[PDB]
Amino acid sequence: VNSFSGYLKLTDNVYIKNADIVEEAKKVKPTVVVNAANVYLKHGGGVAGALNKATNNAMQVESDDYIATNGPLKVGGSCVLSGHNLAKHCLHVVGPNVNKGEDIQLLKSAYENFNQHEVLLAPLLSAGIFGADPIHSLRVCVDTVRTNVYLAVFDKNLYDKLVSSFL
Ligand SMILES: CO[C@@H]1CN(c2ncnc3[nH]c4cc(F)ccc4c23)C[C@@H](CO)O1
Repeated sequence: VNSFSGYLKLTDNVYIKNADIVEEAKKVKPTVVVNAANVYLKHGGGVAGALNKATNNAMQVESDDYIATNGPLKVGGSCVLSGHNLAKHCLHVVGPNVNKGEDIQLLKSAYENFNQHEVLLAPLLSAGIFGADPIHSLRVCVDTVRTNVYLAVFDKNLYDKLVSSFL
């Protein structure tokens, strides 16, 4: 048993809810929250900028030190940093940016990072401002992640569409 509430069970291990990941994280304080990041860990907008704003920019300060030491992430890669006031840990995961010409087949690689964590709160990767279709993103997730993933979908129209079109 875990503390995630009102989630709609989609498969053995994938759950979905119409919720803002920032508000979900603040309420649940999960072991792992996933950030949909970029290779530079530049959290200006979207999930990244919203989580970072919720940390009062502490996520960005920590991220800048990480990059100065280690250099950029790979598209499809990840790093574990602090969850600040939102979670124990933040798993920063880079899905492909299809508006940058980045291989959509790297989205599966992005979601493989989730398998290193038994339970995660996560958004849909590569959709929204990375240009890919949310319906496709949810499909890749279900077919790749084997650990227990709680998906917070911010847009109600999309959530209703993701559920209604789920095979
Ligand atoms: C489909 O992928 C992304 C997922 N994203 C979110 N998902 C879950 N919770 C979210 N809270 C937010 C607060 C914000 F200010 C901005 C975005 C979100 C958000 C919505 C959109 C962002 O571009 O697309």
